[PDB]
Amino acid sequence: VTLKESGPGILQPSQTLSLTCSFSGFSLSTNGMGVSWIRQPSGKGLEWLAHIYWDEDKRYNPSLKSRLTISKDTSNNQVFLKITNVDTADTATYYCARRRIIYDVEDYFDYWGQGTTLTVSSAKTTPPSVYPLAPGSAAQTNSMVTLGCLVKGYFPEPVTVTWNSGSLSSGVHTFPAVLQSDLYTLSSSVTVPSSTWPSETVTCNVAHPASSTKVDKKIVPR
Amino acid sequence: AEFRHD
Amino acid sequence: DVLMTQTPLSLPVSLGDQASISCRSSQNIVHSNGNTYLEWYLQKPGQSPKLLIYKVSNRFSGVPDRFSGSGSGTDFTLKISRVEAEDLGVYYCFQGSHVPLTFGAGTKLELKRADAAPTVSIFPPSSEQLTSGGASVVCFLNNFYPKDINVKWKIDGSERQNGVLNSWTDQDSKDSTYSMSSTLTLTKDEYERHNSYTCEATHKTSTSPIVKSFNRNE
Repeated sequence: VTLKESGPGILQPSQTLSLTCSFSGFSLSTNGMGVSWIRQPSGKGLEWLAHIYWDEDKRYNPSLKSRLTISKDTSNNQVFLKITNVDTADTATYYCARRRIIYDVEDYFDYWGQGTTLTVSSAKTTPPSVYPLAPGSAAQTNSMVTLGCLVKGYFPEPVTVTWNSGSLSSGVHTFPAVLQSDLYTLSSSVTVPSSTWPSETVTCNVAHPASSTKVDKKIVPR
Repeated sequence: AEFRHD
Repeated sequence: DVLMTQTPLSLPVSLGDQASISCRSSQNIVHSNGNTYLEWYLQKPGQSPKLLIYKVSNRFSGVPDRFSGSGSGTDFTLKISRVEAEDLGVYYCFQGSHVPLTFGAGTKLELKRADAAPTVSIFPPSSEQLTSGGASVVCFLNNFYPKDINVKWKIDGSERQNGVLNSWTDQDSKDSTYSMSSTLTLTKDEYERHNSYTCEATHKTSTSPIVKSFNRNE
């Protein structure tokens, strides 16, 4: 038994989301059977959305019941969810889980999809600004040295930061991205012996798939 | 109301 | 709307400890057919949730009896005796008797570890960013335990509330530490109106706040 959500990641405020859940291992014509949809914002809780039964009965989260429509394709093992007039609030990962009833010993969400992702935003595709962070204008050396790199204002996600093209992989912290308005921003720290730098050059390599950009920044001193 | 269970 | 409120919200445990998790509903959740649909789910990073307990005290087939769930009416507990690394993750309790169906905000089962001070680095704005309008001051606080920390930004001695942007890493699987970056984003103009910038960190590993500073004209 498996489920797989598909659909458009990224819509703009007010557009219509149509989500598909392809399942297998069960059949929606089986007495008691049903699927529902559950979505979860980044670093947040699960919110249940709507549920559809084998006898075509339906049930909606009442605080949204209106912008929601749930439907099945019994023959083709599929379940669809439509959300009209979306907004940034609908930004989340959407799962479909199975849940059968009648018999209370099967009545739960045993199987979930891998989850698909939606971002609702009206920001336009935007490439990062990359800034090399070299240490205090004139500091005390040293033992260890920590270099940094700031990736500012871009959309959508993700970017990928590597240090010296992937060679330097240890001593690296790359922090989750956060929103400054419309635009995401993240940073990476890296740490190395003060014998290995500046004598040997370290470089920050941001790559932004969506906007088709690649950017290198060498961390020169001062 | 309650969620339908049967 | 039944509100499920879980406790604690974070729970540091040593591998092989016991761990409890309380979950209380905003109102009675015994369906009219007599069944109490209380369920526990566990979610690991990047996974979907997966079912541990259903009907309050029933283990779902495939779940080690070192997991057990108790409760009645409006008050429920999950107990894990002898915690395992594969049990680390986020725990949600759920009620399925009332519409809408609802889960808790979830509890983070994390690893306990000897305390450790952060390694703090402050970074002046790059002439790059300055040339082009803005001045962000970055601060990294790296590899500390416990997870709980507080950062203050200080310009010329004065606390600075607005324009701070924080991001914390999730717990490290190798060294069990946490890290975070804090970023003060200014206008070049504003930035030039002051000289000294301080990055301040209070953390249980010290009575005296850890401080990293620099002067703008040096």
